[PDB]
Amino acid sequence: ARPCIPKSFGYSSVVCVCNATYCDSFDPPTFPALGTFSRYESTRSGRRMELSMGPIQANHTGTGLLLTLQPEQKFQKVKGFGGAMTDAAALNILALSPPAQNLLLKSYFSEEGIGYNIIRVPMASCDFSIRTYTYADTPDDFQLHNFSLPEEDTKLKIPLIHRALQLAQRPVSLLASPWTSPTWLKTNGAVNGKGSLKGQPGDIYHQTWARYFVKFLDAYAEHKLQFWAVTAENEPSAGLLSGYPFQCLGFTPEHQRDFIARDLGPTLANSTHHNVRLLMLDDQRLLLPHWAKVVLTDPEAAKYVHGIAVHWYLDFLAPAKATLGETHRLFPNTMLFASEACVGSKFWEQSVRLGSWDRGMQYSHSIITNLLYHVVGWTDWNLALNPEGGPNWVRNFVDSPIIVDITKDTFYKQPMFYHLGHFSKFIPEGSQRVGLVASQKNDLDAVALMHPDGSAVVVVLNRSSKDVPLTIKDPAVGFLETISPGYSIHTYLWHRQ
Amino acid sequence: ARPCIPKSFGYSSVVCVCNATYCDSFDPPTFPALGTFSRYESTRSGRRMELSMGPIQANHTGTGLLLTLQPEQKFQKVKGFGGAMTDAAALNILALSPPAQNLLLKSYFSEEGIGYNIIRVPMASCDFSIRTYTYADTPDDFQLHNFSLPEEDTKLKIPLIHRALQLAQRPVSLLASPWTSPTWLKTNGAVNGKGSLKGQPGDIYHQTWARYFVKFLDAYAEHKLQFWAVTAENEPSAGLLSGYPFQCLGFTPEHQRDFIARDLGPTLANSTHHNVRLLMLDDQRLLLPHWAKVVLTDPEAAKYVHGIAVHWYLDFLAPAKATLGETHRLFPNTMLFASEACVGSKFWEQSVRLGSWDRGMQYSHSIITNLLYHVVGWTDWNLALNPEGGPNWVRNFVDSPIIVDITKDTFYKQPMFYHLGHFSKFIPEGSQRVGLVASQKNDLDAVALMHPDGSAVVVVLNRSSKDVPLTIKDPAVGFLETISPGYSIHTYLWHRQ
Ligand SMILES: [C][C]1[C]C([C])=C2[C]([C][C][C][C]C3=[C]N([C][C]4[C]([O])[C]([O])[C]([O])[C]5O[C]45)N=N3)C3=C([C])[C]=C([C])N3[B](F)(F)N12
Ligand SMILES: *[C@@H]1O[C@H](CO)[C@@H](O[C@@H]2O[C@H](CO)[C@@H](O)[C@H](O)[C@H]2NC(C)=O)[C@H](O)[C@H]1NC(C)=O
Ligand SMILES: *[C@@H]1O[C@H](CO)[C@@H](O[C@@H]2O[C@H](CO)[C@@H](O)[C@H](O)[C@H]2NC(C)=O)[C@H](O)[C@H]1NC(C)=O
Ligand SMILES: *[C@@H]1[C@H](O)[C@@H](O)[C@H](O)[C@@H](CO)[C@H]1NC(=O)CCCC
Ligand SMILES: *[C@@H]1[C@H](O)[C@@H](O)[C@H](O)[C@@H](CO)[C@H]1NC(=O)CCCC
Ligand SMILES: *[C@@H]1O[C@H](CO)[C@@H](O)[C@H](O)[C@H]1NC(C)=O
Ligand SMILES: *[C@@H]1O[C@H](CO)[C@@H](O)[C@H](O)[C@H]1NC(C)=O
Repeated sequence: ARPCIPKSFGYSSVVCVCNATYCDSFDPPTFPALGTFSRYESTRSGRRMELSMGPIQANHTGTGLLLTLQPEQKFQKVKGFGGAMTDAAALNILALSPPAQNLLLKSYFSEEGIGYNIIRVPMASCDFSIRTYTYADTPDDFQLHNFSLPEEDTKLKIPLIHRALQLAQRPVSLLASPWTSPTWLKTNGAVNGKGSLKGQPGDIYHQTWARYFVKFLDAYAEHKLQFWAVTAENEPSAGLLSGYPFQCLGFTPEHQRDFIARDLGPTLANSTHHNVRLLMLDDQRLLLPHWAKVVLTDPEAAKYVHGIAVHWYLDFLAPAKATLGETHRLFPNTMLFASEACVGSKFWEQSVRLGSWDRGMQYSHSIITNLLYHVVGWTDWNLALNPEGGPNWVRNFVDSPIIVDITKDTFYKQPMFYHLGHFSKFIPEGSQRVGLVASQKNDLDAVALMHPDGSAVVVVLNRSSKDVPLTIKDPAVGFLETISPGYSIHTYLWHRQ
Repeated sequence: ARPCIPKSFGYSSVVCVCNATYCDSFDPPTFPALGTFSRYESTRSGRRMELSMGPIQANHTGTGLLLTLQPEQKFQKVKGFGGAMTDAAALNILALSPPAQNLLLKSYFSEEGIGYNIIRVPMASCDFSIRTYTYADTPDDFQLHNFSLPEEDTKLKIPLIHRALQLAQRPVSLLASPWTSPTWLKTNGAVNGKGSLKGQPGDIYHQTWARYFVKFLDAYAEHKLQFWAVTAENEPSAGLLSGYPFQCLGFTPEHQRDFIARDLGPTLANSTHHNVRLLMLDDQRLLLPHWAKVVLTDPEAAKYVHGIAVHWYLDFLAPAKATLGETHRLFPNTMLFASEACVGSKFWEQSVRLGSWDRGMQYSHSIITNLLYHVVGWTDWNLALNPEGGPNWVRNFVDSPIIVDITKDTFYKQPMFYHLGHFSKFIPEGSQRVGLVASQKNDLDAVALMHPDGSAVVVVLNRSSKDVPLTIKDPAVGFLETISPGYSIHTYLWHRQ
């Protein structure tokens, strides 16, 4: 292993400094002997996913908090964890020297990093781009004869995706989402602002737009990349808003329902890409459960929809139970998947806060809340940004788990990187959430899952200043006696046989 | 009566221009015989609370939407409507020549204007102040011997409140709310940031803070002003947030519960001000019903709490039914009151948009939703701001129904002014919300109330671009045939006998 090189920028915790010749890394994965548990610990005080091991005790006495595993209480199976290969992310990564590029990609995708198995790929330009382009900017090209991938795909995004997949030992799933259509398909004739597809579902505008999805998948397939899933549109509610500042395409839930039923569903189903999954919504969870009811109560739409994609924006969240919980209850066979998460700032906070433990705790709290309300996966936004939180053509700067300083050939791994890692590294695809009950009221956030091989994983987050003595009971093996320190996150792993 | 002098600033509608010698005004109220209705109309196209009359007829000629009054279905009684006399509002008003000041105060408080009967008064400084002060900044003065009102109170706020009350045809209710305590009572020793009262409820810090409320009410009573109500703290959740940029004081719901039970309740009850009502929360409705459950399930706190004050800023995240509706169901004898609203505070909102019809529709849509979910009153924020949305010492610039241009001795009455007026002018204190049944699904927002004298008032908001043919039925009078134009608000009034 190689430890964190810590640096303070004057906030609550440190970043880990990486360059062309040095980055913090794990030893290859090891399983703890039966009768023992593994612990990975990160702290505000500066510990970064440090490994320790302890015994599983046969007996326990005391008045202390007990968390009891309920392994027969089975919930959702996990698809995975990752982030977005935006134009901004790819530009920042490829501005580093080649050896630094490889250490950044290994940090995310290697078993000696945090084992990401999802990459979200924008279909052409978004706000995290340095220009507005689509794949078909020739006006009224209904046959899409002038459809092509620009350099942002062929020189930045595609080569980094190939390199990520080569570094990963876990199979990686690609997810594609469009922000805007060509402007000649839109009522307002602009990439941004209030505007939807022209005409009505079933018509030439809607069929052309569905064919654009197939052309995108064809072009990526020519580059030997296959997609797990596409979303119907990034944030369809955005294109309903007057003055929306960047790339968008407005759909009401009724418009999305009818576009899926008449155009996108049939076009994908009749293509060579029929095995690609379709996710609906791809938007703020405040729109649930109404959006799900409108789309999935229509059997002609529902038969094409594999899942519901939700967004997380720290500053503006609807309650999980009324949104995620009620949607699962109405549509239990339609998976919920978190397709975009990032920390934006208030008028009083900077876009990037180097070493913010608070922003780390917000990611991990969010991930736990999502896993407790049926969500099968979690996708960060930009894989990397510069210290301004860019580039971004509308200056919609936000934070990222990895901040690249091109002038120093350096990148900084934020607390958010490690908070995400406590899940992504230790919860492989096919893991199933199981029950975990507290003996008493407590300030901790915790979630338990079982790996495909039947082994246990528990993540415990302490967002309080106080150390909390804790016992985890697993009826199969016994008691894990531990302490959750104030401002810490732990992952516990143990064999059950 | 004097009509609106319209001026466009390139937004969706016009402002009404007022100066030292001219402001748009109403004639005294004059209401017609049984069988006649009054209609006040405002439109994006530029009509401003224009009066027309027509017949309520025995025969029904409409074949569209019917709204039927159900006067036997009775809900909440109304406390009233108004806005906040902040330092910023008082500075802006007093920058006008005295004749212009009088036309502005008459616009809000006179029967020649929109009949405000509520003024919210900050207890010392907030963001809408040009400096940081409290009433007791001399440290370790636990008996508050050095408590005093500065010129902001004695020169600006108090004289303007006297003049408002002189001009009002209705009794005006004053509501007080503190942002911060003296910093020597706080854990962080700062006017802002993450910080609460030192120590624990019942101790010297908490007793001093409760005594500060009595000292404030004593000081205003010496100036012959008496309060209807106080809130336990403005936005108590703000003082729980690291780096909160302006005046705040953090309380968890448990801290608010124990402060009310041990200190504020008993201190107010043992004073000459025992008749002043105490409102809890004074914060976003997303905190309901949880905050209400924590405070009101403790009888020692609940016996001092008259009501729950709500702010509008996270309404889009929190459906009324899940927050206001559920709180009413759990605590049906504890009134809900809307104590703060404004547009221009979100990062996607330009601070001031002179003539914004959208911002007008936001006010009226909020007031209707509130009234349909048991809310008894609705209080705007700053009564007046400058064209930048200030002054504000942290540059938290926002919009206001009246914008003062002091360099031209001019003020502008925004669509928000008229949207608020469609309620404030025509729903006096003690009005009762009654049933209004829609015959079919429609795009209108509507609410019916009955005046203390038994006469009817119905407000109809059309946020759609399409004219809606409408019939209103009063079982005791007959059928009102009308049209709700696209982007209009109407108030209908009629005698029932
Ligand atoms: C750069 C930043 C980043 C960003 C996301 C924005 C935006 C977009 C802000 C969206 C605000 C918002 C409001 N809502 C709730 C709202 C909901 O109440 C509706 O019923 C739904 O149909 C729809 O979901 C929308 N969701 N998001 C923006 C608008 C709309 C205008 C401006 C100027 N900007 B901006 F400031 F430029 N800007
Ligand atoms: C890249 O980072 C590494 C680790 O911080 C730097 O290596 C350290 O350099 C200092 C000063 O030369 C030595 O005292 C340390 O012993 C080195 N540590 C290790 C573990 O090798 C390296 O210098 C950095 N590269 C650049 C170009 O700045
Ligand atoms: C205050 O506003 C009023 C109304 O807009 C202005 O009055 C107008 O003045 C012009 C000449 O300057 C007259 O021809 C109009 O007939 C006036 N209208 C009315 C209804 O009287 C007035 O000038 C403004 N005051 C200042 C100083 O500009
Ligand atoms: C998600 C958007 O799709 C992406 O384009 C933005 O860069 C990012 C930050 O603004 C995300 N936005 C949101 O989640 C919405 C913000 C709340 C209004
Ligand atoms: C209400 C506050 O009490 C007042 O001080 C602010 O000026 C006003 C506008 O910012 C309101 N607060 C907020 O908007 C808080 C942010 C919403 C969660
Ligand atoms: C479309 O593509 C064809 C074939 O490459 C090319 O000849 C034509 O000029 C293009 N038209 C444009 C870019 O307008
Ligand atoms: C506070 O008031 C007392 C009299 O009650 C006075 O003696 C003292 O000097 C005052 N302190 C300040 C700083 O004004």
